[PDB]
Amino acid sequence: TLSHLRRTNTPIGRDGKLAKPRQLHNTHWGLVCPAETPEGQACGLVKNL
Amino acid sequence: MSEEGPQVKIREASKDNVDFILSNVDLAMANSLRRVMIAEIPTLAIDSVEVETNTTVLADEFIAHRLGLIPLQSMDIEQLEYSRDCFCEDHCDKCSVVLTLQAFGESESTTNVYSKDLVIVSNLMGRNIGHPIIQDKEGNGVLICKLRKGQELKLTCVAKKGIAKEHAKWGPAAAIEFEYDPWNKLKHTDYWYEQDSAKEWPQSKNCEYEDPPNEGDPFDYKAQADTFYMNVESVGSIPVDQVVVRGIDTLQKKVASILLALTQMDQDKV
Amino acid sequence: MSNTLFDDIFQVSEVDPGRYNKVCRIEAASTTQDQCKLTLDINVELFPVAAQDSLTVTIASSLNLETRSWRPPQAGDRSLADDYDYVMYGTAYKFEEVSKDLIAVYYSFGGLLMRLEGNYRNLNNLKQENAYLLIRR
Amino acid sequence: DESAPITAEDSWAVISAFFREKGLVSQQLD
Amino acid sequence: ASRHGQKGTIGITYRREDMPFTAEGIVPDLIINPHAIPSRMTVAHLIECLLSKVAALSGNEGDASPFTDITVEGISKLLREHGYQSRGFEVMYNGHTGKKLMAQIFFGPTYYQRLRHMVDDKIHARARGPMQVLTRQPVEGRSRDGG
Amino acid sequence: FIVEDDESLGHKELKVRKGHIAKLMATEYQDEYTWSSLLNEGLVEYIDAEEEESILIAMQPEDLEPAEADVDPAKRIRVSHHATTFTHCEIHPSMILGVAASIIPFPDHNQSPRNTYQSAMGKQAMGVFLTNYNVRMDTMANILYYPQKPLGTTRAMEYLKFRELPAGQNAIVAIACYSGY
Amino acid sequence: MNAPDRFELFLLGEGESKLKIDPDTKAPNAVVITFEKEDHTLGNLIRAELLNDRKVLFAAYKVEHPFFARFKLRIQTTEGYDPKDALKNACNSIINKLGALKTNFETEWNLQTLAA
Amino acid sequence: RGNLMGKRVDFSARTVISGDPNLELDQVGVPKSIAKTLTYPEVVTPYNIDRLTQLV
Amino acid sequence: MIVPVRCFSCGKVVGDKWESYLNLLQEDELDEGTALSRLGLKRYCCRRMILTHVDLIEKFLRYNP
Amino acid sequence: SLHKMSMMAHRVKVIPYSTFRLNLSVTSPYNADFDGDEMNLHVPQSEETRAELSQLCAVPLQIVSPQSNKPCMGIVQDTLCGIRKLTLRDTFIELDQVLNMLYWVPDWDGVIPTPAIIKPKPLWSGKQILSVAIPNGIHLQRFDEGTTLLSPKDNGMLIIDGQIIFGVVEKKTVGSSNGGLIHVVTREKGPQVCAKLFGNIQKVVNFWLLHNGFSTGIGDTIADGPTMREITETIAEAKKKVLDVTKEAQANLLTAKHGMTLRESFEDNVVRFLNEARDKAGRLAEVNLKDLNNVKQMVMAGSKGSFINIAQMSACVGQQSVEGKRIAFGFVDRTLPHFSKDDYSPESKGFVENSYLRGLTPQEFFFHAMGGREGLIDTAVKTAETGYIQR
RNA sequence: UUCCAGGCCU
Ligand SMILES: [Mg+2]
Ligand SMILES: [Zn+2]
Ligand SMILES: [Zn+2]
Repeated sequence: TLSHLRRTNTPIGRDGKLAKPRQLHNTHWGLVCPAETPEGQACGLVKNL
Repeated sequence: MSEEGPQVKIREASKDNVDFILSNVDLAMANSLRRVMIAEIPTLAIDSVEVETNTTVLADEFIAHRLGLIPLQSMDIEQLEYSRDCFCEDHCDKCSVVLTLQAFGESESTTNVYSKDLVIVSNLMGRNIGHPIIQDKEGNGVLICKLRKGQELKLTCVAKKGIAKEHAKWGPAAAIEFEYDPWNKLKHTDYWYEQDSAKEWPQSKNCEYEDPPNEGDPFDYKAQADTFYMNVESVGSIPVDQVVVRGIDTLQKKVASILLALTQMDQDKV
Repeated sequence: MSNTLFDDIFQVSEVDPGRYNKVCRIEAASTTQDQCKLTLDINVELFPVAAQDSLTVTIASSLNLETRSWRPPQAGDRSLADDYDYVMYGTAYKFEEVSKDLIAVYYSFGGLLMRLEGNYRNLNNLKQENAYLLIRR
Repeated sequence: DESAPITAEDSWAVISAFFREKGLVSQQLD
Repeated sequence: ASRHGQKGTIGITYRREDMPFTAEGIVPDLIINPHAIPSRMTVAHLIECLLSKVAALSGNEGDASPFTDITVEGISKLLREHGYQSRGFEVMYNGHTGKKLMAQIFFGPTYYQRLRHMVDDKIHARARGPMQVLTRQPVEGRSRDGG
Repeated sequence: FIVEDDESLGHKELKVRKGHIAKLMATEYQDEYTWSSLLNEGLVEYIDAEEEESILIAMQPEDLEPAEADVDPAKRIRVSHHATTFTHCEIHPSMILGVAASIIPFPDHNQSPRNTYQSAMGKQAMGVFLTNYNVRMDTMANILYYPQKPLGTTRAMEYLKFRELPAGQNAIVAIACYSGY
Repeated sequence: MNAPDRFELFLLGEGESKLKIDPDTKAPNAVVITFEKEDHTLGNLIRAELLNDRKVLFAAYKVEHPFFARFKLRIQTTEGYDPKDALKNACNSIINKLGALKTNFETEWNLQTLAA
Repeated sequence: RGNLMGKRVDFSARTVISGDPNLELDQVGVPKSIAKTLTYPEVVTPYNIDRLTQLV
Repeated sequence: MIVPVRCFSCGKVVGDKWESYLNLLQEDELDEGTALSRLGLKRYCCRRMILTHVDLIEKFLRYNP
Repeated sequence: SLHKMSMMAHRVKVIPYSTFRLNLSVTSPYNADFDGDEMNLHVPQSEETRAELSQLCAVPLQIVSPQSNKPCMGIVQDTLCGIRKLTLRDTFIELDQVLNMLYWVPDWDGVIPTPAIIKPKPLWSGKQILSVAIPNGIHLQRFDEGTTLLSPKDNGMLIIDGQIIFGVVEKKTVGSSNGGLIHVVTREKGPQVCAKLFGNIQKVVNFWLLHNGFSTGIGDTIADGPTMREITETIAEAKKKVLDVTKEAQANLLTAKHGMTLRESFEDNVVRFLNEARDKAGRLAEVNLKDLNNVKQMVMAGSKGSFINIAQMSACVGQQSVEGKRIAFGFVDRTLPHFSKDDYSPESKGFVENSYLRGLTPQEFFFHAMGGREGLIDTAVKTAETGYIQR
C-alpha cells in the first residue's frame, strides 16, 4: 500500500521511448529508488520515490 | 545378563523426554520406529467444532483449527474406538468425547480463553481421556483466544481417535532426535570443509559414549550401525514412555497384519 | 572349463590419489620380463597401497577349478579362488600394440581402468570381457 | 561534550526524527 | 517466494517421517532446490539464512540492513558460538531409511511470503459451453466458463 | 547534513553533534527537539536536484573524514576520504531505496536486477494491510493466519511499519535436492 | 480442491487386499508383492530384515510415486524355498526383535526416577 | 487475425504446471478435476459397448 | 494475531508458553534469547515461533462489537 | 508457441491435485518453468485426429529437432547434477542399495550384475549400475582433452553394448548434446526406446541422489583466504595500471591508435585492464575451490552456473556499463555528488571491486543498478521486436 | 456484452 502511495507515472512519446527515459540516471540518486520499477512495458517509465 | 537382541539403555528421563541409547539393531528398524512414533501412534484431539456464537476477532475456523491442536488426554484411548469403525450413526461415548466452551467479556479488561476451560460433557466412561493436557505454570495451558467487553464465544467440540497420517493434531510425537556413529567410522557423510574437517564441524555430545577414531587403524569396510542416540519428547496426551512403547507396539502390530494377510490369503481358493 | 590366464608379481613405482578420496591409480614393473609394466586404479579404502610392494597379479575368467545372475554370499563354503585379497572384475576394451610385439591390453572394471604390457599374454589373454583381477600381500 | 562528532549509528535517530514529523506520505499530503 | 526474486510453486508436500532430519529433531518446512542459486547469484538469500539461524538462537533481531558492518565471517563466528556448523550446514538423515546424507545441507530459517495466486483459483477446464453472440465462438475468461 | 568547516578546533564537520543527537533521543524518549529544528538550526538542508549539481557529499558521515593509523579482511572495500571540499553528507545510503527495496535483506549482495523482482512480488504477496479488515467491505483481500515478523530486517522497516504488519513467516528452509520435486 | 482424502493413506477402500503377489517372470523363483495403503515405515524394514535370510537371492522395494501410499516388494529365493515363507520369517523376526526391545525398554524404564 | 487465424476453443484446459520425476517423458499428469470436465465423443461399438455402458 | 498453538516445524506445544514469555521480559526482565531458553524452547524450530509472533489480536480487540 | 515442439502430444495419466504434472526432460522444449507458470492443453475429438497427434505429435518423436539436427530434450538439473556424482570412479555402492536401484529400472532383466569389487566387500560403481539403463548396441566415444583410452581425469566418454566403460557422465554425454548418448539412442534404437530411457536414467539417478544428497550455501561462495587477498591486489595492481596510463594521457603522450580519439583510444585501454583483471581475479578462486565445493559441482555437471557466476560471487563483480560506455558524467563531469569533477578513475566510472559475498558500496550499488536497468530495458523490447520478427 | 485502466507470466 505504501509503495503505491509514493509512485510515479511518466508519459511517453507514443511507443516505447527506448533510450533517454527508461534508463536509470545519475540525477536519480537519492530521489528515486534504483531497483524498484515494473518489468517490461512501462519499465523505467514508472518510478518509485 | 538377559534379553535377545535390541537393547536400550535409558541415558536420562523426564516427564517430557526420554534420552535413551537404543543399541544393537538395524538402522532401518531404529528409523521405522522413529517414524511410527511420529505419525501413527493413536491419539485424541478435537476434530469437530460447532460454533453457536462467536464475537471474537478470530473467525470461526481460525479457532476451530487451534482447538484441534489443543493437546487432549489419551492415556487410554485404546478403549475408545475410531468413530469410523463404531456403529453409532455419527458418534457416541463409544467412539468420541464431547467438550463445551463458553466465554464472555465480564472483565472489561481482556478476558482470556484457555484450554483449561473446555468442559467434558459426554460420559468419560471412566478413563483418562479428553482432559486438556496442561503443562502450564498457573494451570491454564494453551491460550485459545481473547475477547473484549461483550465478546461471546459458544462452542461444542467433539474429539475422536485419529493419527498423524490424517493430521498432525494426532501427533503424540512433538520431535524426535536421531544420530549414530558420532565419529563417522562408516563415512555416511563427507564433511564439507574449507580447511580442517575436525575444526569447522562441531563434535557431538555423543562422541563420548563411543571410542574416538585412532589414526593408525585403516578403514572398517565391514562397519555397520548399532547404538542410536534418540530423544523422544512428547506433548502430553501420551506419557513420554508410551510414545515409545506404543511406538514399539503400533509398528509391531502392522508388521504382523502382514502375516495376518499371508494367512487369510492362503485359506482362499476353491 | 576354468583355468588361470596370467600370473606375476610387481613393485609399486608409485601410487596416485589425484582428486580422489578412495581411489588411486597406481603402476609397477615386472619381476620377470622387464618389459611387463602395469597400470591400475584401486579402491585404496579396501586395499591400501604404498610405494614398492610385491602384489601377485593373477587373472582368469572363472570360479575355482570347477554370464547369469550374481548369487550373494553362501559361497562362504563354495569354491574360493579368492586366495587373494583384491578381486575386481570388469572388461577389456582395447588391445593396443606398443610396437615391437610389446602389446598392451586395457581392462576396466565398471569404472576403474587398467593396462598391461609385454607379450607373453599370448594364448592366455583372451579378448573376452570377463576377467576377474586379483592381488595379494 | 554536547558537541562531539557523530558516529554512523547516530544518523538513524535523525531519520527517525524525519518521519516523526514528515511521514511516509509527506509528499501526497502537503 | 523469498525476498530475492526467488519465485516458486509447491511440487509436492510431505510430513516429518518423510522429510529429511537433523539429529536435533528439527526438519524443514520448505525445501528449495540448490540450482536456483548459482545462476541468480542471490547470495543475500544465503546470508539472510545464516543471519536468521543466529538471531533465531540468540533472539536478537538479525540486522540485514543495506550497507553495514556485518560479514559472513562476522556471523559464522557467532553461529559457531551456538554449536552448529560455522557456515550453517548440518548433517541430516534420509527420512525414509534414517541413513545419513553423504552431503550436508544449508539448513536455516528464511523469511518467505505466500503470494496470492493459488492453483485452485486458476485450474480451468472447458469442454464446450457458453458461446459469444457476434462471433459464436467460446467466451473469454474462466470466470465465465469460456474456453 | 550540512558539513561546513565551521570548526575552529579541527577541520570540516557535521553542523550537528553527539549532543544534537541525545537532544533528539530526548524527545524520542517521552514521545521538544523536532526535525524541523534540525532544519532551522541550519544543521541540514533540502538539497534540490539542480542545486545538488554544485556540492560534494561524504558517503558515510564519519569514516570519510579523519586521517590514518590494515583494514578488516572480512569487510568489503570502500574508496578513500578524498578531498575536504565536502559541503554536505549522506544521512545513510540506505535511503536511495524506496519502500519495496528497503525490505530486501542485504540488497547489496544480489545480482542488480534480482532486487527489482522482490520490488514487485512483495506487492503481490499477502499480509495484514491494516488491522481493521474486520470492518472493511473491500471487494476482496487476504490475511495470513499467523503472520510472523521477519528475523533478518532493515533499520528501514522500522519506519515502514513492518515488524508490526509483516507479509510472511520465517520457515526453516532446507536447501537441497530430495525427491526431485 | 483436487486434494485426495487424508485417510486414503491407510484405509483400503472397496476391496484392496493389503498384500497382492504377482510372480516376477523376468527371473526364476522371485515375486512382487504389492503393499496397499502402506509405505517406507513398513517397507524399508521388511526389506532390511528380509535381506538377512541367507536363502534370499534378491530383495528390494519401491514406492511407485509419492502421491500413492503403496510399494512393491520384490523377493527372489534359493529355489525350493518359497519366498513367501522368507517374508513370513523376516516378518516374525521383526516382531520378535520388537518384543524383546519393548521389554528391555520397559525394563530400563521401570528402573528410573526424575523430577519434571 | 483474431477470429479465423486463431479462435477460442472447446475441449481445452489450463492450470499451473509442476514438474514430476516419476512420469514417463511423454505423459502428463492431469488433475481429476479436469479429467471429469473434458470429454471425448466415443462411438458405441460392440468392442466397447461393455466398458462404455459401465462409464455411462 | 494470537499465539500459535504448537510449533509448525516440530509441533512442541507453544500456545501456553506465551504469557510466561512476555512476563520473563517486562517483569522478570530477561533478554529474549534466554527468556525463550527459560520456557523450554530449545532448538530454533520452536524458538523462531515465539520470538517472531506478532500478537496483533490486541490491536484487533481494541475496536467494538 | 514459437517452436514446432512447443506443443507435443502426451499420454493422459489422470492424477490428483490441481496441477499439470509433466515430465522434466520435456521442460526445455516448452520453455517451461514452475515459478507460477501455466500451460494449456486441448483434447482431440475424432479417432483420426488423435491418430494425428499420436502418430506425429508425440514427445518421443519431437525428441530430435531439425532446427538444429540434434535432440532438443535431455537430462537436466537433479538428474544431471546427480548423474555426474553417481558416475565418478571415487563413487561406489554396496549391495542393499544397488538391489533397490536395480529394481527401480522398470525393465531390468532382473539379473543383478557382477560387482566390479568382489574383493573384500562386494561393491558396485555409479557408472556400473547407471548402465543398467543404457540399452545395447549403444556405442559411444568422446575424448575431451587429456582423454586417452585410459583417460586419467575420467576425461571423455566410452560406452559399449550399453555399458559405461569409462569417464564421468554429464551435460556433454547425457545432455541435449549433438553426439549425445541421447541423440544416439534415439537414432540407433527408436523414438520409443530413447523416450523410455529418460525414465530409467531419471528414476535411477534421481533415486540415488535422494540419499547421497546435495545443496549450496554461502560456505560455497567464500574463496580460500589468501586466494582472495591475492586477488585484492590482482585488483589494485590494475588500478595503478590505470592510474599510470591515465596520467600518461593527462600529459598528452599517447598514440591515438588509428581511427580513435585520444579519448576513445584511452578508455579502451582502461576498460580492457579492469575486465582483464576481474576475470583472472575470478578464475583464481575458481580452480581454487576444491571439487567438494557445491557451486562448482553444478557448474561441472553443467546443470547450473558458470565461471562468470562464481567470479562475481566469490571474487569480483565487474565494471558496470551503459551502452558500452562505463557510467557516464551525466552529473557535470562526474558520476555522483560523491565525486570530485573530472574523475575518470574506475572507482567513479562504475567498477565494482567487491564481490557479492562482501557486498557493494552505495556507489558500487547505484552504478550496478544503472547497468542493470539496461538489461530489463531491452529485455522489454528485445522481446517485442523479436515476437514480431518471428511472425 | 461494450468501452477505458491496471496488473501478472524469475
Ligand atoms: Mg515463470
Ligand atoms: Zn461411536
Ligand atoms: Zn519446534
